[PDB]
Amino acid sequence: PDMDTSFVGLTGGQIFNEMMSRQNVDTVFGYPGGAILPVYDAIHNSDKFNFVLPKHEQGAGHMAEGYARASGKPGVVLVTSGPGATNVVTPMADAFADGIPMVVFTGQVPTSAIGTDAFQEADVVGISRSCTKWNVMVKSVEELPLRINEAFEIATSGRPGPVLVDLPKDVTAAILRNPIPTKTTLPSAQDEFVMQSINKAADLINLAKKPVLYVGAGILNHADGPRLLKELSDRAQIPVTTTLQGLGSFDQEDPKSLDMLGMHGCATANLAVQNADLIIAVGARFDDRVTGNISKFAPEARRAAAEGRGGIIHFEVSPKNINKVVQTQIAVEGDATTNLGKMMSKIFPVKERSEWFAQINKWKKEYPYAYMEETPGSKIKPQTVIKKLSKVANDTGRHVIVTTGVGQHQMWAAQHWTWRNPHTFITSGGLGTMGYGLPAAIGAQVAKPESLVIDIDGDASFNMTLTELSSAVQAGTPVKILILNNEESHTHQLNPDFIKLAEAMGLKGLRVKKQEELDAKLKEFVSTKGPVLLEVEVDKK
Amino acid sequence: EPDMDTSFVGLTGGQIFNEMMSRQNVDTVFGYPGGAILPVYDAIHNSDKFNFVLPKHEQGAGHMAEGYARASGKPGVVLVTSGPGATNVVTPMADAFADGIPMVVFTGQVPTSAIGTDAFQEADVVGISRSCTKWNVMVKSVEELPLRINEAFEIATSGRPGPVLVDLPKDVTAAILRNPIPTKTTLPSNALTSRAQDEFVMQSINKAADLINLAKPVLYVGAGILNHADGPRLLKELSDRAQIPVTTTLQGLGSFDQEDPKSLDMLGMHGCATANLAVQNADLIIAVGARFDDRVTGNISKFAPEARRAAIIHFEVSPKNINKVVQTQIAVEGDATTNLGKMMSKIFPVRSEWFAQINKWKKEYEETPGSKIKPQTVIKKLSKVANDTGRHVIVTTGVGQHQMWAAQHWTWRNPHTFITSGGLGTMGYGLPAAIGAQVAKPESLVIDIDGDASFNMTLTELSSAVQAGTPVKILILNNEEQGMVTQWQSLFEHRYSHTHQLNPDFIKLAEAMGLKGLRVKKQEELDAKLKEFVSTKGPVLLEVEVDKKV
Ligand SMILES: Cc1cc2nc3c(=O)[nH]c(=O)nc-3n(C[C@H](O)[C@H](O)[C@H](O)COP(=O)(O)OP(=O)(O)OC[C@H]3O[C@@H](n4cnc5c(N)ncnc54)[C@H](O)[C@@H]3O)c2cc1C
Ligand SMILES: Cc1cc2nc3c(=O)[nH]c(=O)nc-3n(C[C@H](O)[C@H](O)[C@H](O)COP(=O)(O)OP(=O)(O)OC[C@H]3O[C@@H](n4cnc5c(N)ncnc54)[C@H](O)[C@@H]3O)c2cc1C
Ligand SMILES: Cc1ncc(C[n+]2csc(CCOP(=O)(O)OP(=O)(O)O)c2C)c(N)n1
Ligand SMILES: Cc1ncc(C[n+]2csc(CCOP(=O)(O)OP(=O)(O)O)c2C)c(N)n1
Ligand SMILES: O=P([O-])(O)O
Ligand SMILES: O=P([O-])(O)O
Ligand SMILES: O=P([O-])(O)O
Ligand SMILES: [K+]
Ligand SMILES: [K+]
Ligand SMILES: [Mg+2]
Ligand SMILES: [Mg+2]
Repeated sequence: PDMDTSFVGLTGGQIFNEMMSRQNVDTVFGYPGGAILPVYDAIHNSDKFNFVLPKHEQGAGHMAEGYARASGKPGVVLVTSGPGATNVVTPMADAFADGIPMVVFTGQVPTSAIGTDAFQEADVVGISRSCTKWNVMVKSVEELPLRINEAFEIATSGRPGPVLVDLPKDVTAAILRNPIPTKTTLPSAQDEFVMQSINKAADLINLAKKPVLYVGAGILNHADGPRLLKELSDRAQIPVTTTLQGLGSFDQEDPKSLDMLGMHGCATANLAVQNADLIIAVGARFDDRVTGNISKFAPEARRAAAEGRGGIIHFEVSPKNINKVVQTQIAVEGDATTNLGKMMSKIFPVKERSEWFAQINKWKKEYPYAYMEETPGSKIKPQTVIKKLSKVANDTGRHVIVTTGVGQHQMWAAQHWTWRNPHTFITSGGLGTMGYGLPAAIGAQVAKPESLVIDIDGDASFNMTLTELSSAVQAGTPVKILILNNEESHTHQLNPDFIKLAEAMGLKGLRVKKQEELDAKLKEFVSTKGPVLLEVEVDKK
Repeated sequence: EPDMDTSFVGLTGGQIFNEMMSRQNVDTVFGYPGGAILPVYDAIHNSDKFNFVLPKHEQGAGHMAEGYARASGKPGVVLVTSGPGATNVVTPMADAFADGIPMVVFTGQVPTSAIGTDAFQEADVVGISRSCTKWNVMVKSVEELPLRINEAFEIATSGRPGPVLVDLPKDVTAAILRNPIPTKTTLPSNALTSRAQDEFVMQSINKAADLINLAKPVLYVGAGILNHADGPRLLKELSDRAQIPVTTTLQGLGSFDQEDPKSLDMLGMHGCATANLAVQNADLIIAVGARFDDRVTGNISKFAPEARRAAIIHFEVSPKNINKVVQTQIAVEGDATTNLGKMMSKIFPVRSEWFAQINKWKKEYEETPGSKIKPQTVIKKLSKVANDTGRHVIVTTGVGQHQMWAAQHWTWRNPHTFITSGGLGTMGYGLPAAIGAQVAKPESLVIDIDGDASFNMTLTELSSAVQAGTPVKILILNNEEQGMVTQWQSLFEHRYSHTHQLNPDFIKLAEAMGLKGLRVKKQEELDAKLKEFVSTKGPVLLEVEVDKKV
C-alpha cells in the first residue's frame, strides 16, 4: 500500500485548508458556529482564501450558486450545525434542480453525541438526501481527505450538482496521527457504442436539409462548449436556438441565431423547430415549457425519423434523461462539449442553406416579437426598461452578467435582453427561488471582479433576501440592483422605501417615476462606482 | 346518518380546508402565496373567518407560527407553496421539533400525476421533513383531505407537542368532492381510560407520593409544565403544601413566579449558582416536565449527590425519554399537570433548615458613570420599566449572549411569557416570533430582546410587522465591536475574537421599513429612551450601543 505522511501532525482544519488548495478553491461562502469552528478558523485565518460572509446562511448558498455559474468552478459553502445546516436546504434544492456544482460542508456535533438529541444536532444527511447528488458524514480525520475529494468529483461530474459533507466537531479538531493511503489525498466497454453514436449522429447532420440546434445548460458545463457550438453552427450552417438556461451560449447578434425557444420564446425559433427535419439537442432536457404538447412537438422531425432521413439527436450526459421525454433516433452519451469535439472532423462543410435561412429570416420579420409599447405620458413598461438597460450596459463595453429574481420580470429579462456571452445569465429556473437575485449577483461579482453585474429583480422577490444588501457593501461587490416595482386573490404586500433602505444598508439609492427620467437614471445607475440600487416604478402586472 | 358525511359534497378542496380549519378552532394562519397552493390560499385569504398573516419570507411565517403557538397554547398553522416555499420552512420545523412546539405545516405540491417527474418546483418535502416532524403525509385525493387534517392536528397537539406536515397536491385541493365520506374522518380527533390504566398510573403516583413526604426536596420543573393551562397553578400548590424549592430550566422560565421566596430561579450551567448547588444539597430531585439536558448537567456522573442514595422522581410524558439520559428512581408517565392533581391529596402539608442552608448559599451570590453601557443593566432597567406599565409582557429573543442575559436578569412571573429558541438555537427567531406572539396576544406588550447578528438574519420581517399592525418593541443590543467567534480568552476573563459583520444603520432601517427608530449611545440617555421605547404606540426599534467587553 502506498502511504502518505505529509498530513501527519495537522488538525482536520488545516487538512481541510490544504484540501481546498488542492481543489483550486480560493473562495468560500459561509457563516460561523460552534460545531464548525475548527474548520472556520482555519479558512477564515488563511489569506489563501477569500471568505465571504452573508447575513443568513441561505445567502451563502445562493452566493455560491451565483459564483459557480459565473465562474465554472464549484461553489463552496461552510456552515455550522442545526440551523446553519437547515438554512442552506433551499439553496441545495435550488442547485440540485438547476444542476449547479456546489460543495456544502456542515459542522456537526461530536460523533460520540450523534443520536442523543444533542444541542443543534440535526440529521442533515437525512434532510438533504433528496436534494444532493450525494452526501456523507466524515467519521474520522483519516477519512477527511477522501471524502473531500469524492465530494468535489461528484459535484462536478455527470450533471453537476450539490453534495454535502457533514463534519463532526471532534473529527475536524483532531490531529492526524497515522499515515493515510496516498490515493485518498489526490483529486479525482461502451466506449465503442459511444463512438458509434458519434458517427451515426454525424451522418444524420450531414444528411439533413433543415436542421436546428436546440441548445441548453449542458453546453455551459465545459469551457470550450460555446466555442465548439459556434464552430459546428458555422461549418454546417445550422441555425441555433437556446433554452432559458442556455441563453448566452450563442451570440444572439449572430445571423444564424434563432434566440430563445419555447412558449415564451421567439415565434421564429418555435417555427424552425416545428419545420426542421433534424433537431440536434445539445445539453437540454426537453422541458414541457420548451416543447409544449410533446405529441405535437417537432412534427417534421418525426416525419423524417419515420422516413429514415432525420429525427432527434440528443447529446446527454445522464443516461436517465435519454429517451425520457421524447424518443430519440440517436443518443450520444456523455459530455456534450467532448463529444462535439470528437465529431467535428466528421461533419461535411456546407456552403449555404439559402432556402432554409430564407424561410427563417422571412419568419423573423414576419413575427417580430414585440410587446405593447408605451403611450406618451404614461406608466413605464418593464420590457422597455430592460431593452434600454441592455443598450446602456452594452455601451460600456464591459463584460456584463445578469441575475434575476423570480416572476414576470424573470421572463422579460430573458426575452428582451440581448444575450451574447456564455455564463452571463444567472437565474433560478429549475426551482424558481424568489430572493435569488441579490445574493447570486454578489457571488457572481466575487467570481468576476471586473464584470458589470446587474440584478434585474422584482419587488416581492427582492424582499425575501434584501438583508444581504449590507453583505454586498461589506464584500465590496459593486452590484447594480434593479427593482422593477409593480406594486400599486391579489395579495398586496407592503414594501419598504427601497431608496431609504439602500442608504440605510450603505449603498446609493435611485428611483424613477416618470418616463422622462428613465434614460438619465439608467446611465447613472450603470455608471455609479460601488453598489447601487435603482427602483423603477413600473406599470401594474 | 353518523355513517357517511355529505356536508362536503360539492365543495372544493380549498373550501373543505377552510371548513376544517374552523372545526379545529383555527382563526390565524401564517403563510405566503404560490401557484401550487393557490386553491387553498385563495380560500383562506378570501375568508374573513381567518386572519392571514403575510411575512416577507416563508421562514418568517414559520417562526411567527411558533411565537403564536407558545403565547396562545394553540397550534401554529403555516401555509406555503411547493419547492422553495416548502424548503424555506425547514428551519422553523426543525426548530419547533426540538422545542416541542405544536405546528401544522401545509405545503402546496405539484399534481399527483406529476409526482416523480422532476416537475417545476417539485420537491420530496415528505422526505426532506421526515426527521424534523412528528409525522407527515401527502394527501392523495380530496376525499382523504378531512382525515389527514384531523390526524395532523391530533398528532401535533398530543404527547410531546411538535410539528407535522401535510403535502397538498394542486389537483387534489382544486378538485370537487363528488362522493360522501365516513363521518369518522371528518370529526376532529379530540380528547376515557380503564381500571387497568387507572391502576398502573395511580400505582406509580403513590410510590412517588411516598418517597416525597418521607424526605427533606427540590422541584426541577421544565417546559412540560406549561403544556397544560392549569399546569403552573398546581405547581405552586405542590410547593406551598410541602414547602419545596422550585428551580426551572431555560424553557421553564415563567412557570413559577420568581418573587416567591422558594424560587431557586434558573438551573443549568448558565443558571443561578444557587440552584446548581440546591440540586446537589437535595435528597430528592422531582423532575417535572424536563429532559435533563447535558447543558443542565455537564457532569452527568457528578449530578445529584444527596439525591443519589435515599432515592429522583420524573414526571415525563414520553417514555422514550425516561431513563434515556439520566437514571430515575420513580417514573410517573403521562401529562405532568394531570398527574400532579392526582397526587395533591396524598401530600402532607407543612421545613426551616432547608431554606437557611440555601438563603446563605444564595445570599452569597455594575457600570460606572462615563463608561460603556452593560447589557445586564439594559435588561434589568427594561424589566422594571415594562413592569411599571402593569401590562402583560411577553419576551422573545435571538440567539447568543443576549439570550442568556435575558433569561438571567429579567424577572419572570407569568407563564407563556418567555419565547426563545433553546433546542435548536435559531438566530433570527426574535422578530418573527415576536410578531406571532403579538398576533396571539393583541393586548400584551411584546418585547424582542435581540442581538445585532441575530437580528440581521430576518430583519426583512420588519415591514411584515407594520403590515400586520403588530406593535412589537424590538430591542437590539448591538455589541458589534466584539467578534462573534472566539479565538482565545483569559482564565481569570477577557475575550479576543474575530469575524465582524457590517451592520446597517438600524434606525434608518426601521424608518425605511415604516417604524419608529431610537438609539442610545450613552448611559445618560438610557432611562429616557427605555421609557419612550416601551411607551411608543406602534412598532418601534431601539438600538443600544453596548460594551463589547462584557
Ligand atoms: C411560466 C414559465 C415559462 C417558461 N418558459 C420557457 C421558455 O419559453 N423557454 C425555455 O427554454 N424555458 C422556459 N422556462 C424554463 C423551463 O421550465 C426549464 O427550467 C429550462 O428551459 C430548462 O433548460 P435546460 O434544459 O437548458 O437546462 P436543464 O434543465 O439544467 O437541463 C440540462 C440538460 O442537459 C444535461 N447536461 C448537463 N451537463 C451536461 C454535459 N456536460 N453534457 C451533456 N448534457 C449535459 C442535463 O443532464 C439535462 O438533461 C419557463 C419556466 C416557467 C416557470
Ligand atoms: C449558549 C446556551 C446556554 C444554555 N444554558 C442553559 C442553562 O444554563 N440551563 C438550562 O436549563 N437550559 C440552557 N439552555 C437550553 C437547553 O439547551 C435546553 O433547550 C433546555 O434546558 C431544555 O429545557 P426543558 O427540558 O425544560 O424543555 P424541553 O427540552 O422542551 O424538554 C421538555 C421535556 O418535558 C417533556 N414534556 C413535554 N410536555 C409534557 C407534559 N405535558 N407532561 C409531562 N412531560 C412533558 C418532554 O417530552 C421533554 O422530555 C442553553 C442553550 C444555549 C444555546
Ligand atoms: C420562495 C418562494 N415563494 C413563493 C413563490 C411563488 N411565486 C412565484 S412568482 C411570485 C411573485 C413574484 O413577485 P415579484 O418578485 O414582485 O415579481 P413580478 O412577477 O411582479 O415581476 C411568487 C409569490 C416562489 N417562486 N418562491
Ligand atoms: C442560523 C444560525 N447560524 C449560526 C449560529 C451560530 N451562532 C450562535 S450564537 C452566534 C452569534 C450571535 O450574535 P448576536 O446575535 O449578535 O448575539 P450576541 O451573542 O452578540 O449577543 C452565532 C453566529 C446559529 N445559532 N444559528
Ligand atoms: O455557537 P453555537 O454554534 O454553539 O450556537
Ligand atoms: O407561481 P409559481 O409558484 O408557480 O412559480
Ligand atoms: O473580523 P475579521 O477577523 O474578519 O477581521
Ligand atoms: K433576446
Ligand atoms: K431572573
Ligand atoms: Mg412585482
Ligand atoms: Mg452581538
